[PDB]
Amino acid sequence: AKRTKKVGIVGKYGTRYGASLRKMVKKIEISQHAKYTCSFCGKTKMKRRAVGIWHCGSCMKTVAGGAWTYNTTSAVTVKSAIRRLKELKDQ
Amino acid sequence: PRKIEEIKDFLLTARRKDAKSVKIKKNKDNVKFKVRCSRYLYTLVITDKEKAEKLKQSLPPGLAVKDLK
Amino acid sequence: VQRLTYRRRLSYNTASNKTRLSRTPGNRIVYLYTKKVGKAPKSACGVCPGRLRGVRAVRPKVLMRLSKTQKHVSRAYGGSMCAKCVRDRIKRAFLIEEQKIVVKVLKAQAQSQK
Amino acid sequence: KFMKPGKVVLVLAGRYSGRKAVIVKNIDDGTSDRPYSHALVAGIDRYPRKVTAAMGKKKIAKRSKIKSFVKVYNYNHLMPTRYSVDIPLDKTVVNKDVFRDPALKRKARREAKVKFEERYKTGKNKWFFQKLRF
RNA sequence: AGCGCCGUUCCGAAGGGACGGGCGAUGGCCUCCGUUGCCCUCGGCCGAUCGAAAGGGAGUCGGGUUCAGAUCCCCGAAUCCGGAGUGGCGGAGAUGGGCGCCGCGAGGCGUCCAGUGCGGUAACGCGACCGAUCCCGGAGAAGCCGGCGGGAGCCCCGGGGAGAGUUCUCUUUUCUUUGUGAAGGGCAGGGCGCCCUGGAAUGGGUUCGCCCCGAGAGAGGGGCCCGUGCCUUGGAAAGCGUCGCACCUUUGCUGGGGUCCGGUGAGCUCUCGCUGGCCCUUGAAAAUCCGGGGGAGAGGGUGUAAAUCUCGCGCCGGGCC
RNA sequence: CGGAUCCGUAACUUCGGGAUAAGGAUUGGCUCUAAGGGCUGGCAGCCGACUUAGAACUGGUGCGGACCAGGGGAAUCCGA
Ligand SMILES: [Mg+2]
Ligand SMILES: [Mg+2]
Ligand SMILES: [Mg+2]
Ligand SMILES: [Mg+2]
Ligand SMILES: [Mg+2]
Ligand SMILES: [Mg+2]
Ligand SMILES: [Mg+2]
Ligand SMILES: [Mg+2]
Ligand SMILES: [Mg+2]
Ligand SMILES: [Mg+2]
Ligand SMILES: [Mg+2]
Ligand SMILES: [Mg+2]
Ligand SMILES: [Zn+2]
Repeated sequence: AKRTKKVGIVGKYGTRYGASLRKMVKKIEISQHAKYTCSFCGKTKMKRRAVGIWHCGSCMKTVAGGAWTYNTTSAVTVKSAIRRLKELKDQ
Repeated sequence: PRKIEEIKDFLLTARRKDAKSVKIKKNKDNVKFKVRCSRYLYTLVITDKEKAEKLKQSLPPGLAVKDLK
Repeated sequence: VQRLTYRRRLSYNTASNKTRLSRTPGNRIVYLYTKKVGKAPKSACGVCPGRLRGVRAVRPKVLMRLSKTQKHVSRAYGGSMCAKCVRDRIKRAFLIEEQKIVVKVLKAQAQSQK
Repeated sequence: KFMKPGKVVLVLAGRYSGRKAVIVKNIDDGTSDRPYSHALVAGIDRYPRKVTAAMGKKKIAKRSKIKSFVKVYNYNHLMPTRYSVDIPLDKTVVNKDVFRDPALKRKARREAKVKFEERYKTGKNKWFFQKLRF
């Protein structure tokens, strides 16, 4: 039952706040509310509690991550470079 | 208060030091021997009149038994 | 159909006064104030949402009246931790001490040659 | 098939949680009244306290007084250990059927107490008698 | 310049108390304990103090009473916090095993030893369960809004009884009432992210909605918490409508019926529990109290009994506004 | 006009709205019919809530019979 043509979660705002602002906030409104796969348990229970706080519903192993996503593309390459520097020339 | 079901402990409580008051309440197929103490009020109920007519005399004398009604 | 009144000087429906209406032997309804419900203690580092079992859930100042048998569990870490985390800590301690023994004998067997 | 009546076995869940039990008789197939596999064991209840050079013999004799117990346990509630205690436990006094009689249980516990202290005083297998800090 | 001001943990020798041990003195029946003076060891205040009659904060409810008071006064029924030095009485710890002898036997005697509780495989349970500095943790102590379910009160219907209204005609009709408080026990009911047997896919059982399952589903058997609901002690002798015997400044007492049988509900209010949603908003501290880990110490030493009791009782008090 | 039920809803637009757009038909009373549940036993028997839809009859076309209660459309200027 397709109810909306293009607008998704940001359909709650209605006709206000403009069009491009809703289009830009929808991209992260999709992510900040979608459940993620727990890297420790293995289930899709990673609802965020607050800004940057993501706790699981099974083992409750809380992790600090991005504000709107579980991990940021900047922190990914930061961790990669940290590992590379650790392995190079024995830390 | 405290309800008493056995036949051996109510008399032990009635022969205590703080058993100043003992009252008898007659009801329809019910007889209640309420012994008042310093903290509680022990109540023993019985449905047989034969077990009550022979037990009323077993109370220690001098305790000022008051037959209600 | 019968509207009653408060019994104390408090006139605001705050958290200190929670009234439940009850019927007296005198055939009339009246408020009675209820003590705030006490929650059972929760374990330390154990299961988070699950409270401890076998421990009386009542206000803190009431615990002076309760007996020790109604405030703890017979096992170790009775009223402080849950059942799962106790055996978890037992296994963890035993295994890490065995690993320390293993690394010690490994250092010894390496010293015997080098 | 490694769990034998010789090795030491920790107790995970129960009143005697982690009390250094040793198996007296293990039943892997299970009885009729107990479908789960189990193992009747005997463990130490109160570990002996520390002894020193300043504490006299009258104090060492008081510290060496230990309390034991006998109990059947499920394999899921116990963890085996590579250590072993080589003490002879005659199956006549310690039996699976003594759990129906308090005097027989007292006799079995009193036998286990002396069986444990005679191995404790000689100093062999101190790991079995030292308390596990958890 | 100064009445003083800024500053509240900063630039301070800002702990006057206690566990225990030793020396010394004193008092009570100097047997034994209670104090005082000194020495040793140990001991972060998050800095005095004030700041809420709606925040946190242990513990009283029912009936009756006046011209003016009610959880205060009287009756009746409970509960909280403090005290016990010559420690109030009971129950735990407390009472067993081995050897030999006497006795037909039941039992008794001499030596030695154990005895700081038990049960269930478990989640956990009981009438109590040695504990010093210290450490750890919980409760106190949590936002708003949707839903759903349980309980109670009120509302509604049908039957029975008491009293009252209409009856020119009809109406077994219409109206008022028809009870169990705190506390303690048991049983329904609700919740569990709590345990055991066994492990599934042809996936499963589930909600109004989701959600959950190899990190153990369905099913079977158990445990825990709230039990504001029901019965029982309180509890029918009080209270309330009814028809009466004395009586009109002596007015109490009668006996009956009330604790009768039920039902329904997207019904309203209060409460409890489950779950979800909202975020660049995470929705208070402190005092009191409890549990656990540690094992410094104390206790009679055995068919006699102590260290301690968060157990069942008993005694005394709770000042001021 | 104003509530409710049944059809129909334009230009524009950020596609969410405009929108109760606009414009139409019905609404009473008394008899009915059909559907929407639970419980007991190895498909039958009883128990009670008010909701919907259709039809017949009838009142001097009166029916939201009091109360309750959005006039609408086409455009300009400004401020989201
Ligand atoms: Mg207050
Ligand atoms: Mg103050
Ligand atoms: Mg009163
Ligand atoms: Mg007044
Ligand atoms: Mg007291
Ligand atoms: Mg509700
Ligand atoms: Mg009650
Ligand atoms: Mg209801
Ligand atoms: Mg136009
Ligand atoms: Mg328009
Ligand atoms: Mg019909
Ligand atoms: Mg404006
Ligand atoms: Zn996780």
